[PDB]
Amino acid sequence: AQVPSHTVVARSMGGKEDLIWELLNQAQEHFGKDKSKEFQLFSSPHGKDLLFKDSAHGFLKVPPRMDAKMYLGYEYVTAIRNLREGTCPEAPTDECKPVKWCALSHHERLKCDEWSVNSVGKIECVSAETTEDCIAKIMNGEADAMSLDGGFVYIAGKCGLVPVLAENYNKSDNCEDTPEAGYFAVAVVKKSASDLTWDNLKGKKSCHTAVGRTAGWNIPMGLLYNKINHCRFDEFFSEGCAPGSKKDSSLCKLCMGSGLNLCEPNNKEGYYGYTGAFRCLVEKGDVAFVKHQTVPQNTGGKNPDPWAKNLNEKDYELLCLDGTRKPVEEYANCHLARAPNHAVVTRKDKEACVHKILRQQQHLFGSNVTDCSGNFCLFRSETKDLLFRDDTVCLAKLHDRNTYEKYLGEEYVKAVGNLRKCSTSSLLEACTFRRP
Amino acid sequence: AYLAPNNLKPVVAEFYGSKEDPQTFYYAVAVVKKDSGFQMNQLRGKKSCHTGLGRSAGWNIPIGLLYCDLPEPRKPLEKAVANFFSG
Amino acid sequence: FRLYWDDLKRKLSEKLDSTDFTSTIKLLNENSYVPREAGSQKDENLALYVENQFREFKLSKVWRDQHFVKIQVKDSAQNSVIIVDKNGRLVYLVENPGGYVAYSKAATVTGKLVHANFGTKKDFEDLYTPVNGSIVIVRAGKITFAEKVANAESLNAIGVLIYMDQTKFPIVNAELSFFGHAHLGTGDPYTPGFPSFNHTQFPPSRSSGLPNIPVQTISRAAAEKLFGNMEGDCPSDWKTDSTCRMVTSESKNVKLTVSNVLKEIKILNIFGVIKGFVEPDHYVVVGAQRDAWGPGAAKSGVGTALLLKLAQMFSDMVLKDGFQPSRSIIFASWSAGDFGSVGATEWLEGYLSSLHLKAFTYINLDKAVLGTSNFKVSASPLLYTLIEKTMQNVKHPVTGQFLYQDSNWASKVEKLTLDNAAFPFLAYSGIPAVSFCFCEDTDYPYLGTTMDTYKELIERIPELNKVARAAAEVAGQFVIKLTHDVELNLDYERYNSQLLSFVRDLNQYRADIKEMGLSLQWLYSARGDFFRATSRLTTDFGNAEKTDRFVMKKLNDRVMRVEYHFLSPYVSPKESPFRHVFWGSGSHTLPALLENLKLRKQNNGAFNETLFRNQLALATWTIQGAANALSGDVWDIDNEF
Amino acid sequence: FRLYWDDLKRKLSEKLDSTDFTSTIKLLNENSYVPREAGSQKDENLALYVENQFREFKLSKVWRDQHFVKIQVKDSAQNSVIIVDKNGRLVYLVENPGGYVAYSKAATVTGKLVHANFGTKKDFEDLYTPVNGSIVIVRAGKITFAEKVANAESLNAIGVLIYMDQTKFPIVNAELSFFGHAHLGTGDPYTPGFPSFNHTQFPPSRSSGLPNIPVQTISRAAAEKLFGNMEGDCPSDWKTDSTCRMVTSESKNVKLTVSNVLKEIKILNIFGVIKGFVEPDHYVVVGAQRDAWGPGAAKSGVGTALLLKLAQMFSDMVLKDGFQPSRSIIFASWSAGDFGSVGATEWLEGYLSSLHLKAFTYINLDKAVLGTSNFKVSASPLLYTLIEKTMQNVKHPVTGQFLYQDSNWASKVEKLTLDNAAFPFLAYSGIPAVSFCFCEDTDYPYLGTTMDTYKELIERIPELNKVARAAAEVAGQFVIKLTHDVELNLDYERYNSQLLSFVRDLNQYRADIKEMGLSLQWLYSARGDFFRATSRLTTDFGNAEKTDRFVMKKLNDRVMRVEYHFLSPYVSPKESPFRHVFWGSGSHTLPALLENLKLRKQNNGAFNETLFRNQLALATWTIQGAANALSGDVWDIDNEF
Ligand SMILES: *[C@@H]1O[C@H](CO)[C@@H](O[C@@H]2O[C@H](CO)[C@@H](O)[C@H](O)[C@H]2NC(C)=O)[C@H](O)[C@H]1NC(C)=O
Ligand SMILES: *[C@@H]1O[C@H](CO)[C@@H](O[C@@H]2O[C@H](CO)[C@@H](O)[C@H](O)[C@H]2NC(C)=O)[C@H](O)[C@H]1NC(C)=O
Ligand SMILES: *[C@@H]1O[C@H](CO)[C@@H](O[C@@H]2O[C@H](CO)[C@@H](O)[C@H](O)[C@H]2NC(C)=O)[C@H](O)[C@H]1NC(C)=O
Ligand SMILES: *[C@@H]1O[C@H](CO)[C@@H](O[C@@H]2O[C@H](CO)[C@@H](O)[C@H](O)[C@H]2NC(C)=O)[C@H](O)[C@H]1NC(C)=O
Ligand SMILES: *[C@@H]1O[C@H](CO)[C@@H](O[C@@H]2O[C@H](CO)[C@@H](O)[C@H](O)[C@H]2NC(C)=O)[C@H](O)[C@H]1NC(C)=O
Ligand SMILES: *[C@@H]1O[C@H](CO)[C@@H](O)[C@H](O)[C@H]1NC(C)=O
Ligand SMILES: *[C@@H]1O[C@H](CO)[C@@H](O)[C@H](O)[C@H]1NC(C)=O
Ligand SMILES: *[C@@H]1O[C@H](CO)[C@@H](O)[C@H](O)[C@H]1NC(C)=O
Ligand SMILES: [Ca+2]
Ligand SMILES: [Ca+2]
Ligand SMILES: [Fe+3]
Repeated sequence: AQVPSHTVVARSMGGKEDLIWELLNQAQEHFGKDKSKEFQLFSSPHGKDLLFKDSAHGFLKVPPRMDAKMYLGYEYVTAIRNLREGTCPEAPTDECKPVKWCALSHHERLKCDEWSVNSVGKIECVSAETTEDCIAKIMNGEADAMSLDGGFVYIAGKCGLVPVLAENYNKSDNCEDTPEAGYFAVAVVKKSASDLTWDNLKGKKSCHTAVGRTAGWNIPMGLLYNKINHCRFDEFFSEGCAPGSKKDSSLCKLCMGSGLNLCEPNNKEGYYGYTGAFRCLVEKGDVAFVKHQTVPQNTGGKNPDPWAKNLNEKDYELLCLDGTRKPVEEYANCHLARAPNHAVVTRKDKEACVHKILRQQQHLFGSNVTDCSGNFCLFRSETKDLLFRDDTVCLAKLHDRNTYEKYLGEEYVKAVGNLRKCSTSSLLEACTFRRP
Repeated sequence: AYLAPNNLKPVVAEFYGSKEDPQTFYYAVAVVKKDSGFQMNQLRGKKSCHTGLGRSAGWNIPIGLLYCDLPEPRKPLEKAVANFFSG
Repeated sequence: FRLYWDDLKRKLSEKLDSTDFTSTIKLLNENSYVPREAGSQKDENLALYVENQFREFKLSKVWRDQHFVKIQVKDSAQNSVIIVDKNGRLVYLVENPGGYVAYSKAATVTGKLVHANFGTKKDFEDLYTPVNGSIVIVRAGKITFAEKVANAESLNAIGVLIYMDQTKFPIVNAELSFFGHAHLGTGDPYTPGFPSFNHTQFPPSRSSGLPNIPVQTISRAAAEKLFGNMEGDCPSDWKTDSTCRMVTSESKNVKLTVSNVLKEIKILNIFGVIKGFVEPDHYVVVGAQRDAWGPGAAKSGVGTALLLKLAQMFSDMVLKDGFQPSRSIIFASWSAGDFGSVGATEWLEGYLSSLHLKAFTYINLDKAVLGTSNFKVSASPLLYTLIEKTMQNVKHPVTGQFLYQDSNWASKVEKLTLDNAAFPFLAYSGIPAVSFCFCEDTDYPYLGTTMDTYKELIERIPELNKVARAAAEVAGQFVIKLTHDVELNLDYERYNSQLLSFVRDLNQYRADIKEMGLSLQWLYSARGDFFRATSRLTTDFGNAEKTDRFVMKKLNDRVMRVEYHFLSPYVSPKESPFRHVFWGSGSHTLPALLENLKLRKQNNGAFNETLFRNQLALATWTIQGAANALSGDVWDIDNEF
Repeated sequence: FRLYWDDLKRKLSEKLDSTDFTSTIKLLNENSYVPREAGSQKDENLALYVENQFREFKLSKVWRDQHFVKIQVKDSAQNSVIIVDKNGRLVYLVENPGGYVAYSKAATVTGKLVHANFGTKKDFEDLYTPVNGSIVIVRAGKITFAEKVANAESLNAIGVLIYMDQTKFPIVNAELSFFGHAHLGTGDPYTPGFPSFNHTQFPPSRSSGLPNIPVQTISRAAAEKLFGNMEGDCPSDWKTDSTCRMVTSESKNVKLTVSNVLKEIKILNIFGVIKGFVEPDHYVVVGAQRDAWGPGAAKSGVGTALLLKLAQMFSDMVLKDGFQPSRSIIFASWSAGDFGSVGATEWLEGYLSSLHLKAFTYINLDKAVLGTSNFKVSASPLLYTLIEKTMQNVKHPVTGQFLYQDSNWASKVEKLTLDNAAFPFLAYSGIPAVSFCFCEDTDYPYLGTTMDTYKELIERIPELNKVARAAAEVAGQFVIKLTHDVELNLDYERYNSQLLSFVRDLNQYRADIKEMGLSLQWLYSARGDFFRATSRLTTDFGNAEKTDRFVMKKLNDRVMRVEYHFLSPYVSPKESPFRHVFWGSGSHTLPALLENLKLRKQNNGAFNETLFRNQLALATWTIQGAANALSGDVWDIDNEF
């Protein structure tokens, strides 16, 4: 079998990490690979394998997100734990243990617990606070599956998770078998600011869904990465609201949640998501980056919220990439790029059980259930997109395409790959240290 | 190491190949004398040399491969390993 | 040298193959001990016998305990049931019963008699003739005597007569008379909540679970003469004879005299502890009844026998073979368990502060051998996984097959009834408890009975040594499996299915709860928080070190107090003692919340709505409170804000 | 390197010599925060200020907590006290009070007025004119407002007016108006026993400690106009003016209108914990009030100031100087302590299961600085020896002499009154608690008052930085002395003198107890068993090893639960919450047993005898029960047999 490297350990709180890495780095550059004939770091005459291996040839920094349980991987931790305890598992494939779905930040937990009781017991809820913690919680084993957009299905695909089911966003008599081509990503501006152009967005206020999402982050900032040639985007825009950013940027200086819940990438922030970014555009923004169906859901008096009842579907307008100004009703003229649908991800060994429990579960609580208040609906939520996106008709079966690079398609994977050197999420770094 | 109350954490790993291609993993192998005349199935009751209790390529991979062939009781581990090997 | 599990069950089996239970069961039916009521002389002779045995086995400590209770015994005058004609000149006697009902009110009554098949509240609902101002007759079964007398008292009857019929109880003799008690709830009733020592100086109190009506057990041949005068055929749904009739004829009516006196007696509980080697003050209590009204070979003989032989086995393993338990073991002999288990209740109410969070399991040896067919177990769910492993390692006495034959046995487990001795350990004090019986499909035909001897037990069951050997193997494997390891084998995740079943049973009535303006959803979130608490504790067992002792003690304390935190704080322990929300009595428990909610849909108006709001608030915050206590510290608790 | 005690008090003194309390006390009296009622906007601004401070000091965890309570606020209509003549044509107004009484009943009444000096029950006993059907007036002092209104309600008065006189309260202004609450007992009254979250969904309940009569605070110059119409001179034993008179004249009588509304508001408690290094989950709570009706510089300013500066000091010692506490420390900021301390009571009733046997000390910073003369401390006796050592190490602010000047200070310590914030921590939850004040011989003249500002505080006390420095040194030396060592400094032998004083006070009445047929001697033997228990525990500290941790933990647990075992199990926690037998309210406590026994000798017949037998039984077995729990295991207990 293969094993991870030997490692230098340290304490969890007192550390100190930077001083060990400073010392071993400056030792590495002078004494490690035969730079000085006088002293050797990797050999000694009287004893061998002292203080280090003899077969080692250099040091690598462990990223700050990766702890021991992520360092060893899931298979090796399961091997050492079942070897130490001594179980030697049987695995009958008939029964299946219930699925530990992962939720986040108390607006997902209420609807998740209600779904755990409305189901007979097959679904149980374990939660986190940000989605990067919940992906790691799927990796370690405390969780089983969740629903992510393609920007995080890319990251969890790097960490070693596969997608099982996809979400359809168009109604049909046969939606469960028919694969969907994906939704569109648009930017929305107002009629009052008719001077705005895709050629010139500099110093204008931008509204994003969250850091790392497809229609909010990857598709716009990839094109802007081709134009600006800067990694930083707080310089091109004056202000804006992009949840999940660092606190020091102006991209958190326009957001609205308070206090200490500012730019938290969850439902505690008012400007999080698609609809929250639309509130960023209505209240304080100049441009928003959302999906193409954001304006018809929120406008027309469909939200019972006070901010959205007075909004009209006509006066907003969504701009193309050439510089033409074209209205909302035809999205097919003005789209930046095709974005793939949201998917349900899980580990490899729980692939079949999440498949069976979710198809069996969506037949009972799915889209045919009318009289939603007074009963339970899995997909219908209170306008905040809880556990799923509110326009999800059904979950399409994926056969022959269960891999992040297969499911996400070539153009979007290349589009994220042009933004590969620029992303600052620590979890992608921690999942990319594994690769030699 | 990372169990309570120790609560340690890995901070600096190391690579084993050339500096062109750093290799983080390494391979676990089982080295024997020539022409001893036994495969992995005929391993029972032979004298064994382990590199340490709990280490990766010496204990966990060799015991974990042949582990479910031992007779009950499996607990504690090194007792039944001590019966499987003749010294 | 050290002893692991698979050596240790082998050592126990090598001990059980040697011993002989039959000679001890015949010894406890000797002419020296054969009547032993509570406080009689022969009961103290058996007590000194058991104590000298506990000294001869060389246990680590042996101590007795005595306190003075009040029971009810027969008077020198005789109680009788006797037919009175309307003419009044001529009076015909039926019979003079040998047996009596404890804690019945000493009085004499006359009246018209009504058959009342079992006295179940549904059964009382479906009567033809109204019940009031009359004397009911019932058949013994399906519920305790006290619930029969309590229900017929609630419908304002005058008296209760109790018999045994052909179909439920097939026996040869029809003149057989028997014994019972009619105290709802357990314990000595004249000290409720506080113990019956001389330190309390005996203040005037009186429990609420005492009836006001005269009760009497009659024989079957007595019931024949009453059935000869009555009329109207029994319904065919009742599994009964052709003999029974509904109501008395217009001319004749019955007369019941009952004369009993309140005798104050002395009670001896006798205890013996084996110490532990790591944590000596945590322990597990094993106990069995010692007295019975008749000879009592089936009721209190096999319990005392399995107790003594288990003491010889465990003391033999500790002194010679090298078994070193990590935590102590208390063996106990309770007397006066026939009057509603007063030995255990006075022990618990006496020494509650001393065993608060120290004791953690009661294992009942009482009534371990009745039949040879089935295996019926009743426990708190913290023991459930434990019991399942034992059922995969114990071979049945008749056939060689294992006991784990049904993979859905957890859905058929019934709760602990009030007559069981482990119910004050579970409901009142919050200690997990287990009681198991080799029960036949029909119950044993004579428990509180004069004919219960050894010979009739050995014509019921052909061979007894292998059966009682199997029961001793189960209980000994419980005690070893608890106290051999550094990890307690209490499985706390079984409450998740109980809470799931409850919240599902409230989810059927979400429409009515929506009509009152109440939301149900906070109780959903409470059940969720209990799941996240138990899952976090399981991952804390995952990340802990098994050999270190200090990090395992902090995690075993939370497992020991997961039962205590279900005891509802908001009720008084003197007024309503059985205060466990899942298994208790009163208005605060969860089936009283469901049973209070079911009355709204019928629109009668016999339910109160403010009581339902208050029960939903306190039950919601009790489940939420245990869930917050189990999951870490204070600052790790995440409410909304 | 390691830090022992005599280095560590030196480090604390080096920290206190640097800081400046005066600027923070002036900051909490700024125009941004100067009115802050419970639930007002400025209270939430101060709350966010304290929370951002607790983040800037880099504490180990900072978390807030919010829940919705019901308080009573002024209506838009104005309440008034107004003289009505018998003629009725002409009506003269006295005054329109600025201040109001919380939880008074909103009503209007007329009637004849009677002076009722303090409303003490002895004071009510010695009235000349009978009290019923009338309006009493009292002077503020010697007891809480709620006990005044409760006593005058028990003698069936109609209304209560409360003022401040010359002699007790010497001030310049006579137009000064003030604030109070009239809830007997503590906590939010509309949720008794269960917490006020949204998880309970707000069921309809109502506490028993609410009056039915209208109460009002009036000014001194208002009381002058009432005294101008009355007649008959006050008795000379009353320390009072020449102005006061007894009853109203025959012609005129007063009219009181009070109009208040029940406003439902939001409450924020704000918490911050420093972790521990050995046993992180045992902790000690330090808290202080945050709101007040007026400006409140003396009432809630110095508490919040000492809280913030102690947080900076202990976080500064932990992060830099290397202080490593063995067990955690919680800092707390309670709001709405002006309405009878609802922040602490909702925190305790909410999270009771989570801090059951975990928290072990409350240290009150509230009202720490009033005067500069004396030092008045009130605590549970487990802290007494602790306090004595602190009084030998803290130098007085004015003179250089130490605080330990009286070697018999333990006989002058008064119990905790109901208005103190540590009383729900002591009586209800069973956690030891301490509250200390630099109190002048006469009390501070204006607490719940509009004139309480900073400037008037700094004309009362000439220099304030050294005084508040001394108070911060005392509290910090408490916290260090608890959490620096492996041995808790709770001294459990102080209960021996309390039990000795009680049994002596019953030994005066041994003749009457002999007349009822009761023996007293079992209570003698109970007190003896408590002495043998504490002596055995002290010799167990003698034979233990100080460096080993497992043998010291088993001995620290018994010290932590010696307070919990005095909480009487036999009463309901919802009906009577304050259930500590020494310091509680109700019929189960020990001074209610003595006060019930004193009525027999007078031969009135207003006492019940069965209640006395029952109280003697339960109190005897409570003391005996704690004594058996403290002394080892079950089998080491020696009753007679
Ligand atoms: C969205 O779905 C609708 C209805 O499901 C699609 O309408 C189709 O219209 C053609 C017209 O010739 C029919 O033959 C098909 O049967 C319809 N259904 C499907 C599933 O194709 C519509 O084309 C879809 N639009 C998008 C953008 O996906
Ligand atoms: C303990 O309580 C018992 C029960 O009241 C007392 O025993 C009784 O004492 C009276 C005294 O004349 C006797 O007439 C009774 O027969 C006794 N009862 C029994 C059951 O024997 C006893 O005296 C009390 N005190 C002690 C020290 O045991
Ligand atoms: C209605 O509910 C209450 C309790 O939920 C029952 O009795 C009341 O209980 C309170 C609190 O203990 C006490 O004030 C009295 O005991 C009762 N109050 C009354 C009668 O005003 C009551 O039995 C229930 N049922 C009905 C029909 O009122
Ligand atoms: C918790 O309950 C309180 C009630 O005390 C809710 O607060 C009030 O809600 C009503 C209706 O939503 C409105 O009057 C105000 O929003 C609140 N009033 C006051 C005076 O605060 C609160 O919304 C509840 N919280 C949750 C999360 O349900
Ligand atoms: C006598 O003492 C009792 C206190 O124990 C008072 O009332 C009794 O209280 C108990 C409490 O459980 C009730 O069960 C009884 O029913 C009450 N007695 C009656 C007669 O109802 C009582 O106030 C005291 N005083 C008098 C004069 O009886
Ligand atoms: C729609 O949902 C209902 C809900 O029970 C189910 O009976 C039905 O089969 C579903 N129809 C389809 C086409 O899935
Ligand atoms: C009780 O029964 C008697 C006769 O059996 C009858 O007269 C009476 O009406 C009944 N009680 C009520 C309340 O109806
Ligand atoms: C209460 O006082 C009134 C005078 O207002 C008097 O008439 C009455 O007699 C008093 N009550 C009693 C019980 O005497
Ligand atoms: Ca009792
Ligand atoms: Ca409350
Ligand atoms: Fe998306």
